[PDB]
Amino acid sequence: GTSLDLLRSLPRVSLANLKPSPNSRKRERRPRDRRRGRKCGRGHKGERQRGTRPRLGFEGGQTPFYIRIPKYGFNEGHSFRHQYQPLSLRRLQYLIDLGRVDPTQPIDLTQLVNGRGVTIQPLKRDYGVQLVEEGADTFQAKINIEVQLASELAIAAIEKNGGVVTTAFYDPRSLEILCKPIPFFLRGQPIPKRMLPPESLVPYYTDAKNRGYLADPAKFPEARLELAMKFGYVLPDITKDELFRMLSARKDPRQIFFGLAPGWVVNMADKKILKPTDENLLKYYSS
Amino acid sequence: TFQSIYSLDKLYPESKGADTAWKVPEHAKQASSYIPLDRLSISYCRSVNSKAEVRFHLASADWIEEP
Amino acid sequence: SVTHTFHQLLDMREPVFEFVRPPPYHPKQKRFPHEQPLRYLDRYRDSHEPTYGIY
Amino acid sequence: YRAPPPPRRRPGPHSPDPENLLTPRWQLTPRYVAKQFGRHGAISGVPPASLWPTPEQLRELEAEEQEW
Amino acid sequence: NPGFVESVDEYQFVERLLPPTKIPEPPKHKHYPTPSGWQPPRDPLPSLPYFVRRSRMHNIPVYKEITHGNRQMTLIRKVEGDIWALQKDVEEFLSPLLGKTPITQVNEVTGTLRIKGYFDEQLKAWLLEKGF
Amino acid sequence: LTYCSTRKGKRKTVKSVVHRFLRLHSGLWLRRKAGYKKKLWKKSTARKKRLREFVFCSKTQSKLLDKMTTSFWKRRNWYAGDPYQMYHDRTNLRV
Ligand SMILES: [Mg+2]
Ligand SMILES: [Mg+2]
Ligand SMILES: [Mg+2]
Repeated sequence: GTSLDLLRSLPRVSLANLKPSPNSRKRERRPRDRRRGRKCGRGHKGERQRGTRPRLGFEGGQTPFYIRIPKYGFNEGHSFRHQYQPLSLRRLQYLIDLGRVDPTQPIDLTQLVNGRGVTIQPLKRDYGVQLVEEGADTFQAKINIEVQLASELAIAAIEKNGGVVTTAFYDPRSLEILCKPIPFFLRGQPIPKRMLPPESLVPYYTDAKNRGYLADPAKFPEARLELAMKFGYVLPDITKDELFRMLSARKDPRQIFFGLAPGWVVNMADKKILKPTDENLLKYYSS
Repeated sequence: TFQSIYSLDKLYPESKGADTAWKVPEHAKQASSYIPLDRLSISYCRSVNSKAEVRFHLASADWIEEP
Repeated sequence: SVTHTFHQLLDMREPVFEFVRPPPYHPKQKRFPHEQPLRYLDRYRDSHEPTYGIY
Repeated sequence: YRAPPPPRRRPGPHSPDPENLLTPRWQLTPRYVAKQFGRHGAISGVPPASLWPTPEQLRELEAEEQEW
Repeated sequence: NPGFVESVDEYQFVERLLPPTKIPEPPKHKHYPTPSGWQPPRDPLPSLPYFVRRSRMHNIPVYKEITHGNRQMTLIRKVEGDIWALQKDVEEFLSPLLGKTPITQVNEVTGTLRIKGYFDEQLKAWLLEKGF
Repeated sequence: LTYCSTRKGKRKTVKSVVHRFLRLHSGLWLRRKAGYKKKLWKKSTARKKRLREFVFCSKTQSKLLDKMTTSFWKRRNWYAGDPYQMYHDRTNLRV
């Protein structure tokens, strides 16, 4: 624009002409002068001028406020409670529209992470993502998605458009590998197995109404229909759909990645995969 | 495809069919007083709460028994 | 019979009225409600269902 | 003048000297040997069979799994 | 005999896992606006003196901001050309709503415009009409 | 408190605060009432009801409690089934 024309007229830019942005630096004040010297802002002789006032929270000898209030367990066990990041249907629809997630293929945590759709902190006790009903009315996509937790209304929205949603469990060690797979391959170790849910979480993941990954497949057809009746839509049949194979794809309950089995080694340097030939090893991984 | 002792086939042997879960349940048109959607007319008004209205002609409607 | 009068001969849809009381009075909201119970936050909310913002 | 060559990271697998007293200990573990294969594939020279657990290690892994 | 067998066929799944470094360009849609609400810039470009560019995420750069805990503002950021012309248009567009001329700041060095009060939704719709 | 620790050079949390108060992400703090388990036989029915409640803290108390805890206790927590999910935010507040 016109600004660059000004440069042509003005003298050369050099190390003798530099200037900071105005107001970017304040002035630091030393106690030399009369305004800021003498008593130097500390007051008259006492404990505070000399520099030895009591600590924060001390009230002069009466029992302090933060210790006269009774103890109660608001934060008991906080470091052991499980955490799930929320993913709303507004956010999911937004991501598909801009092309940062590919709806043709199945969607799992790895694909969500790779598109910056979600940020996962395993060291802060994140165990995965839960689908949230907000934005359900305007969801107009057909997809295959796997999440750790789901809500009643969120499941309805996905399926009404002819899609599949399922709930799956990952352990702390597996979750770290899932989010950042490439650094694991650089280590040179075999892929580990996936542990089953703790005892308390077994009822949730073996229940059809939750779309669990360990529930009886025979009972799914009944559950899907009842949602259609309750929320007033017609249950579509996906077997007719051309993409039935994609929508039906599901991984083994002891598998982390779709096309890879426990016990394999990924040699990324020369694009090869190594498999063990020992019966004891094969039996261990397959169990 | 990899399979393990905990694969759904082994855990639930009877329902080994590939499409057992995605089949539309047969019948049930008489289940829980199935309300035919086509008969009803549904309109959404943005009245905050987004109101919904359902209207149908009582006498003409035949799914409900006359008495 | 009033429904019939509005329909048959007046030939218009009948209106329905309801008795509405004025909204309850609450003092102005404070950033720090000292020595007030947890319920204080409920008095000033409009919707009862959770929201998730950018997430 | 002419500037000197740009600094470059040394390429290729790294095998520290075991006898030297001042070599850091962490570089002498089996984990470090495994990393070399992961970064550099076959050029490392690490016997691929070593990556998997040995039979004595396998028994310990299985024993712990049953316990917990 | 070695204990490992090497296969090259299954590496395709590994290739899927690789993450990208560049933001993908949005995909073409038959019907706009897109279900979420996104709408691409119109073609041909507007002929106004000032041009407003989009962010790396392909959104209109209008932001809500606050300071001191009680001062509410809105910001239009990536302006090229004559920033002063844009100020005149914004004052005319917003003046009837407020009942007074809005208070604004113009930063020529950073090419941004700052307005007192929250007017992000109206400005976003206003800019789309002009087709930036 | 410890402004600069020997081993890490960081501030330290006062753990007697963490055992007595709850912090909502907006900046409010919750507590109980002193004496809510003591000599209940000599307290009236209205007095006992007041004691059972959860109560908020003043501005000066909130300021002091913030200095005595580190940032980790001030983050966003996404607990499934949280019973305080609806109290972490403010609505219709002009201030
Ligand atoms: Mg100084
Ligand atoms: Mg986080
Ligand atoms: Mg008091």
